[PDB]
Amino acid sequence: VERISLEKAALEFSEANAPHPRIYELPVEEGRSLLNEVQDSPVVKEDVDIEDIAVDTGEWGEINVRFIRPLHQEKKLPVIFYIHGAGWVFGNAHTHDKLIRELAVRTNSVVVFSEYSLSPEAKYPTAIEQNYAVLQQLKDFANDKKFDVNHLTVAGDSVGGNMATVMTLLTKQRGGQKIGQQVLYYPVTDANFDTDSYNEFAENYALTKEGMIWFWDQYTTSQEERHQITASPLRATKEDLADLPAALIITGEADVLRDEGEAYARKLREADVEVTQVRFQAIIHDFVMVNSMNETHATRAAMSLSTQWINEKNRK
Amino acid sequence: VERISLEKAALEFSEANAPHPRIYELPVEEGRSLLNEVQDSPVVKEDVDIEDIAVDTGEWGEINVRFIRPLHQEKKLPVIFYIHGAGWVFGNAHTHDKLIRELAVRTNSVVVFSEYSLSPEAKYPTAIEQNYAVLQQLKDFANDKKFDVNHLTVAGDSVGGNMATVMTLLTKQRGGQKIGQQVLYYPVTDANFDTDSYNEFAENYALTKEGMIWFWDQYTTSQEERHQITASPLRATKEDLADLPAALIITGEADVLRDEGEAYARKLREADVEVTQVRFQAIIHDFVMVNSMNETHATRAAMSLSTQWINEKNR
Repeated sequence: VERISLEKAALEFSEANAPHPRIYELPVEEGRSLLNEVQDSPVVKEDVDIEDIAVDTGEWGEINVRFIRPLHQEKKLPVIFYIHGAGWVFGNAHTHDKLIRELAVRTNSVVVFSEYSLSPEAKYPTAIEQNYAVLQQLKDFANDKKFDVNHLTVAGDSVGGNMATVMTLLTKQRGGQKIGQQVLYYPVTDANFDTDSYNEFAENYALTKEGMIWFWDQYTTSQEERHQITASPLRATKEDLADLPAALIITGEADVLRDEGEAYARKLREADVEVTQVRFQAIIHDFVMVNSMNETHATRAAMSLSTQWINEKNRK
Repeated sequence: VERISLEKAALEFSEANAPHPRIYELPVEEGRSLLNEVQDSPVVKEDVDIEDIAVDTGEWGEINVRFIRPLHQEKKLPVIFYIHGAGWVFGNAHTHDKLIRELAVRTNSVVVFSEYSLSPEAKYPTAIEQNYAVLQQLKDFANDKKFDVNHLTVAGDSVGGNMATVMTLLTKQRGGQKIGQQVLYYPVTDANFDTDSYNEFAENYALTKEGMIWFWDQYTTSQEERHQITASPLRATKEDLADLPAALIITGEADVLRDEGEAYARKLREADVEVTQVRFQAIIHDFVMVNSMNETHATRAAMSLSTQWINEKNR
């Protein structure tokens, strides 16, 4: 029961995820249902136009891609390619609904939300190849979905932050659709479970060290995989990271992933990438996604900073 | 020579302040001139209308208070009472010119800037009593200076953030002019020099543990005074802190004062005060004030977050 200072909704969400069996101790089908039920909880939602489109990723099959648009926009908007978190095992358009609607409206952008194949049914690198392939097709939707592919932000939370920063790496390496900038909400950057934040916040803050070990076990078959920079971008060299797009990296104080996210920000800064890195106090993992944490000072400030930072980038 | 990852301009500012004699080893007159010269360095400043008004604080004497207004504005604007940092010993309208012009123009506010008596010529609690007395005369200037006291933010950097929050303790204790919100940039909150941030960043990050000990020594050297909540607001109890105005507290990573800023945020939170606490990576002390740090990612994001937070509170 001894916690560091937390906002009330973060304490409450930490207590509601203390009991066993925990999400990661359930059969995956019950895990997915449980998070859908958490994200059934009441929240003020921005009103938007939604279209679901089947996209062909070539070798990695067909996935649903959801297009979010703010109401009554007559001009071509900037585009955010958004990659959802929840461990590679959970998540869909419903679990991240409030968050992508707020992004869409406050940045006056089209949000392209890829429903990539979840682990463990699909293994690394399916999801990152599926995401990179719908990125290379944004140009073919731009006209019909009234967005400008030249004003392209990639964004993600947790494992989506992981895969969003990895889209910039694949994009530089293979010469894909130019990404202007990247927004990473408490990303996964490394398969190391022994950072200072990983030990301090191991238990009692909803997401656990054991939770993260299990997610990664669902994600990879092996370990010569977790060393690859498209799995663990924290392992990239200064040369790998050179010329990558401008980054906004948001961490929570009470988060096992805090230190690897802050570590990654430093590597990008040391490779001369423009980096804005900001740690919100008294907040846990998943704080911009979870409906019940929507009115936290951390969620309000992180949403204001991220939308202002994206708006500034798009003004150009 | 070994430092954590810093933004280029923060590393440059840290290197420029490495030699002896330090600003705090100079006679105070020379330190004041040196910081004036640092803040002559080039910066694009927002355009404003400026009036300097001699205000009488009674017991603590007459000080200059600078009134800053955005151009071409006819309506009653909200007001920010801005208390400047630089250790109680340095600083003036010029050393903080870019920051207060940015705050005025981006919030479309009148900024009221008190040139309170500096230490060690003046001792605690003269500066806090002068600032409190100016807060109570805002109503007297509202009509001529076309602002609305009902939309009143108090803000300050470093010892200014110290004194801004103390403005909220005093206004509560004394029932003075109501303050809606407080913005604290990397505030001083306590006279303990052994926090982990005080020890990690003691040297090589421009502001030193040595410099902060010297600033405190110019202000008051009584342990009893340093322990009053009007000096070290971090010593405030839950009951002292209850019903205080909503707080934005901004810290930099590579700052001796980071830990006490972040601990003050916690105590407000525990008093059920509405607190937004945010730490910027790879930046030093004084990052929203110093002209050469103006284009830092930390400064741009801190000014965008603080200005929007103020606008959202006044709506």
